[PDB]
Amino acid sequence: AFVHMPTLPNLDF
Amino acid sequence: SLSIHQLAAQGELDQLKEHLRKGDNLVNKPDERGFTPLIWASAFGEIETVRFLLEWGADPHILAKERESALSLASTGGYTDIVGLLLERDVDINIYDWNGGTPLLYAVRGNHVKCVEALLARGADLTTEADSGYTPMDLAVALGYRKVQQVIENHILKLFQS
Repeated sequence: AFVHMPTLPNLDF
Repeated sequence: SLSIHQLAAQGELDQLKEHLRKGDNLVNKPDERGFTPLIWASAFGEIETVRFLLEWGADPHILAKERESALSLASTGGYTDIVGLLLERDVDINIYDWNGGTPLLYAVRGNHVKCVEALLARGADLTTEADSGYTPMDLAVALGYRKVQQVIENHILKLFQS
């Protein structure tokens, strides 16, 4: 198993 | 093999303990991006790993190379229990990063109503704007997240009452 850091969210909508 | 950062990210607590027993003051060791094991565990919602790392000596205030924090990654994921554990350590609830927001703007953007409720209850500042000038309530309104807006409105009315 190897996991990836989640991104901070995109404030655009 | 796994790095201490992957072991923390994956909740591999018995291995993480071994790594820290064998190493010299590794708990706050940053990876290539500035992430500590605590930020990794925080970003994955790994509650008892965060507790253990705080107990061992981890510093919850540390910022990564683009100002990413344990609290903003926990808030992004809606991991309310981690937000609690970090705010018992009086981390900056309004920490701002170059992505453009704060833990409360991130919990709003993700429609994470329980995390929004917890951050408000902990005294998160509703006037702290995004890079775009939007406040958290502006964002809830613009996104149409009606429950998130309701719990913001409920908090706002308590702020002015003794």
